[PDB]
Amino acid sequence: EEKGWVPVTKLGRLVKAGKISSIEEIFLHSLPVKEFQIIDQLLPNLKDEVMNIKPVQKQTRAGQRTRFKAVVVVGDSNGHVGLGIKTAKEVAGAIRAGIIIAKLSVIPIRRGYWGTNLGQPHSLATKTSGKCGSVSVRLIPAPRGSGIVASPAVKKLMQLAGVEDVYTSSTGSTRTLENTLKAAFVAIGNTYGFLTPNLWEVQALTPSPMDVYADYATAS
Amino acid sequence: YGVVRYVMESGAKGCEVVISGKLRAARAKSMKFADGFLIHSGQPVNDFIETATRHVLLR
Amino acid sequence: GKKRKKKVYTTPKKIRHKHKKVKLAVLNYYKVDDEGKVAKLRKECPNCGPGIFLANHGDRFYCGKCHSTFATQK
Amino acid sequence: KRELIYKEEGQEYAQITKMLGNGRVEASCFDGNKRMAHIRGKLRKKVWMGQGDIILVSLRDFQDDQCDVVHKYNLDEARTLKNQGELPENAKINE
RNA sequence: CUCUAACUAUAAAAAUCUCUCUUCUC
RNA sequence: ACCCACUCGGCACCUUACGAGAAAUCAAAGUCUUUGGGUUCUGGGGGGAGUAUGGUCGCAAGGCUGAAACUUAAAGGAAUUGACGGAAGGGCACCACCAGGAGUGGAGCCUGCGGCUUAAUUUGACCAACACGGGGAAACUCACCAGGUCCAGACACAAUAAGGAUUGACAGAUUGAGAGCUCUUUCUUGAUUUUGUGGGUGGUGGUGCAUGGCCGUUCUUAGUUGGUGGAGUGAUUUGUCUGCUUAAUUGCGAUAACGAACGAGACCUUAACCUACUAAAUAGGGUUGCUGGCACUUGCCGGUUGACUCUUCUUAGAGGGACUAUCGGUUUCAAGCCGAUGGAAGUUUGAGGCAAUAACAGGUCUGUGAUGCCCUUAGACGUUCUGGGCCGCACGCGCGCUACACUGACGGAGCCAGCGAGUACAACCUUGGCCGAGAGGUCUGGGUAAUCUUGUGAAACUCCGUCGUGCUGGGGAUAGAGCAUUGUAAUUAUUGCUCUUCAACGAGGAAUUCCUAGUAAGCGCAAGUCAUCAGCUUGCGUUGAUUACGUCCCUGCCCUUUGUACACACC
RNA sequence: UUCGGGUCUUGUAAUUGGAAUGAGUACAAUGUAAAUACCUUAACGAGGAACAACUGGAGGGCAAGUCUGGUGCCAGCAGCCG
Ligand SMILES: [Mg+2]
Ligand SMILES: [Mg+2]
Ligand SMILES: [Mg+2]
Ligand SMILES: [Mg+2]
Ligand SMILES: [Mg+2]
Ligand SMILES: [Mg+2]
Ligand SMILES: [Mg+2]
Ligand SMILES: [Mg+2]
Ligand SMILES: [Mg+2]
Ligand SMILES: [Mg+2]
Ligand SMILES: [Mg+2]
Ligand SMILES: [Mg+2]
Ligand SMILES: [Mg+2]
Ligand SMILES: [Mg+2]
Ligand SMILES: [Mg+2]
Ligand SMILES: [Mg+2]
Ligand SMILES: [Mg+2]
Ligand SMILES: [Mg+2]
Ligand SMILES: [Mg+2]
Ligand SMILES: [Mg+2]
Ligand SMILES: [Mg+2]
Ligand SMILES: [Mg+2]
Ligand SMILES: [Mg+2]
Ligand SMILES: [Mg+2]
Ligand SMILES: [Mg+2]
Ligand SMILES: [Mg+2]
Ligand SMILES: [Mg+2]
Ligand SMILES: [Mg+2]
Ligand SMILES: [Mg+2]
Ligand SMILES: [Mg+2]
Ligand SMILES: [Mg+2]
Ligand SMILES: [Mg+2]
Ligand SMILES: [Mg+2]
Ligand SMILES: [Mg+2]
Ligand SMILES: [Mg+2]
Ligand SMILES: [Mg+2]
Ligand SMILES: [Mg+2]
Ligand SMILES: [Mg+2]
Ligand SMILES: [Mg+2]
Ligand SMILES: [Mg+2]
Ligand SMILES: [Mg+2]
Ligand SMILES: [Mg+2]
Ligand SMILES: [Mg+2]
Ligand SMILES: [Mg+2]
Ligand SMILES: [Mg+2]
Ligand SMILES: [Zn+2]
Repeated sequence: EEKGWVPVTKLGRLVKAGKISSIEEIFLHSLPVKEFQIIDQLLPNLKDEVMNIKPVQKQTRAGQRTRFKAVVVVGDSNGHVGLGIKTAKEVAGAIRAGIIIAKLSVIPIRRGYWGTNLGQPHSLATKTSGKCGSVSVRLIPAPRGSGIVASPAVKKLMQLAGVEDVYTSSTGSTRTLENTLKAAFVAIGNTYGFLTPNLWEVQALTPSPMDVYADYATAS
Repeated sequence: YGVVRYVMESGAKGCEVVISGKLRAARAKSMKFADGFLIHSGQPVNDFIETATRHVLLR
Repeated sequence: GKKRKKKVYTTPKKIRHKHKKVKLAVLNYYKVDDEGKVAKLRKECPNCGPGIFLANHGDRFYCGKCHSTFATQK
Repeated sequence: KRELIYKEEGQEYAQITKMLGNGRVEASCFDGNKRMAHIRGKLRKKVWMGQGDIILVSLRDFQDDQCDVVHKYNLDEARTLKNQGELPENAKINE
């Protein structure tokens, strides 16, 4: 297709120049991503799935002005997820901006082992949880090949994550899909927020990619 | 949307299409598609923006 | 809105005037004079020319081609 | 001006004696039947009726107590009924 | 880098309302 | 007794989320899915119901304890956007008011509705229906009614059928008809047709609550919208606002907002002003001719398509001109407001034309050969012809017209416009000359138009007289008779004209309409309807004011704040 | 070069052929106290292989129709919303 993508951000400039090679450099230094094309460049195979389309109305003096809320989940099934939620007039535009936000909000996850480690991680590392609205989602590690014991939306989120086995437990009005998916997103992104004995030793604080490669930014 | 895209591809400074009628429903409704900017008052409405009205027969 | 009822007619019927077809109609117009000369039973019309036969109904003869202008009392 | 509809194979005429609440009516059907009449479809809040109104009502052969009122006549088609005389003429209902 | 001043002052009456609600998918 | 510092304990308070909550919010409502400091009481959808019963306390009132049968898909909490408020703040509007003007509502009539009536009195609208559908219909229109015609039923197939599928008709009965519509008789005509099936057309037939288009209205107000960004879990919100200013979401600005888009403005038409340009026998003027008259001084008022010359007015092109220009006040001194002067013009210069998002179940199938569906499609709801109706009349209502008189009516005389329009394959605008009292008639001549009607010599108005407060010379409705015009046709009076009867009407209750400057109002003319007909509408001009130059009191509109048990939204 | 052989395969057609087999009957024998029945097995036993698979549902919850005809807030459907 037609895509130029003049970079307007220093991170975008560095990515376009090809100086950042892996998204782990973006996640490590907590860099702010504002151009979705960076995420497209780093993860070429981000599949999606429109979880829900919801008509939301505003009562004005003349009729009821209706928009559509799209809940899009993006990921590569290899430990990267994003959850975009958008509201727009036309449904197609809603889905486009929703996937756009979802790509902007990609996040890494820490898959672990239920018991002994034999192959690649199959489940999460520890128990995690999140809460959005009144919906609290609790993800619990499960033994190998136990499947994803979760509601269909959360199940699709985990499948997009790459987590193959996990137990779940949701409390509240899990009816509302946006709240449930946001809570699950909080939990699965919190998986990398839990200090674990295998994560205790300190590191050397490698300099930020925009410090070592500041010259290639700042379009002159 | 294809018509609007082609028109704006032609160099037009704005296109707009109203499709009114029984769009896949018994009750009438009008859909509005637009891009760019369309003026509405003063002979600029006659000097620049050109309009066309047509009827389409369905089953 | 309009509220129309079934029309009711105070007339029995008027029927299409069926043309009175006549089998062997042409031969009655002529007369064979015994294997040779032939004559015509009806009268010839002057305005149209030879051949066209007058119509005799009662005390007059009437034409068919210039029918309107020829009706001459017998 | 609309054509007046006659009864047929079960439906019969009547007169409202007193109108109850909740879409209910007491109707005297002209067989000596002080029956209960239910306001029915096409008749809920589209045409209004009152006390002492000529009425047409369909019976229910599985219960003769209650019966379902179908069509109301506008005090002029009632006059036409009155002259043709399908209903008893021993009753005076005027304005 | 020093600071507490101006002001009023209106109450009459008004009860009730028969429909009908209609899809968002690139 | 204060002042400074500290500490213990108490009622409290401000900021914040880095914690918690469905949120409003909480420094506890935190340390709760990373769930366990001790402990008591209470709740398991709403209603029935804190009811009955049984205890128990009380003099009594009533307290404590306290269900079920049954019924129900919700009841409820917090918040968001609207709508509403006889809630608040700030601004607006003569479809609001104040100060007024002219009125309507009282009377006649004309027209449009309702109702009644009728064979039919065809129908759609009930601020935003009612002189509206261009709806001033005698025929047509037409859609209604009583009747009479025809197929303008393509096409395919079958069927008859060229020893006749069929068509048409003189004359008579019949008919309203000179209709071969139907019959009496017969004659004519040739494969186009006729009778059955499928199908198709036609329909002012139904459904604007199936639709398009258009228009109207919400809403003449200034209001809408999305892209990155911020706040919210969220519906949503900020941008779109505390102020001041504006006709304006118009600007000055302040700012989790920055840039933008539509609307407003800008923009076009029109009305001005152009002794500046270009010019003009289809517009005007001067000088001079050739004349007329009067004056007698060389001058006045005229006529001529004779000449020369000019463009001030009349035209229409390119342009100019006003941008609140200068000055004075007032303004966080900024946006802007007020005043004076110069100006043609200083209300956005006046008046308009387009005119946003969203919407109405607003109207229109009756404008469309726009149209989906339904109905009908042969004695038709198709089409045409004749006649009637759309106009009836015990009655209510809505636009108006003429009036109730002296600022007048009636006679004479004066004599003043601007928009228009106008004939060809038809017959229009009509001058002028003769007739008639008039309407009108006739004979000629111009004009396919700055040329001719036309300077549309219009009315109101002005001057001089008659009338004289008397329903009178006001008012001219209702009728009688006659004369003409258009029309195939005028009765149920088309319309005009002549003579007569001359009715109600004494400035019109409650109530209610429109309008702030060449405006209202008075007065007419042109154009659209038009063969003839306006009391209608759209435009134009004549005479031309009183009273405001403000307000939120009534009716509403815009923004903000607040409350809501409303969202089919205070009907 | 349009093709197009179908070069390589996979379905749809009341076309069309040859196989295999029971569910049934049934010599036997086994079985059983005696018999059924099962396991084995002679001889028969499939062409529309009529030797014929129903029960519910097709708006959502919840997989699957905004196909045709009928009824028009009736008849009825619907566990709830409808
Ligand atoms: Mg604009
Ligand atoms: Mg404008
Ligand atoms: Mg009921
Ligand atoms: Mg309970
Ligand atoms: Mg209670
Ligand atoms: Mg007791
Ligand atoms: Mg509440
Ligand atoms: Mg008013
Ligand atoms: Mg007043
Ligand atoms: Mg008047
Ligand atoms: Mg009156
Ligand atoms: Mg009156
Ligand atoms: Mg009428
Ligand atoms: Mg209005
Ligand atoms: Mg007339
Ligand atoms: Mg006629
Ligand atoms: Mg007529
Ligand atoms: Mg007829
Ligand atoms: Mg028609
Ligand atoms: Mg017709
Ligand atoms: Mg409508
Ligand atoms: Mg508007
Ligand atoms: Mg945003
Ligand atoms: Mg907003
Ligand atoms: Mg000049
Ligand atoms: Mg100044
Ligand atoms: Mg203006
Ligand atoms: Mg309607
Ligand atoms: Mg039609
Ligand atoms: Mg009429
Ligand atoms: Mg009117
Ligand atoms: Mg006079
Ligand atoms: Mg003039
Ligand atoms: Mg005059
Ligand atoms: Mg008099
Ligand atoms: Mg008089
Ligand atoms: Mg007058
Ligand atoms: Mg009219
Ligand atoms: Mg004012
Ligand atoms: Mg509600
Ligand atoms: Mg009320
Ligand atoms: Mg079945
Ligand atoms: Mg079923
Ligand atoms: Mg079914
Ligand atoms: Mg499904
Ligand atoms: Zn002849």
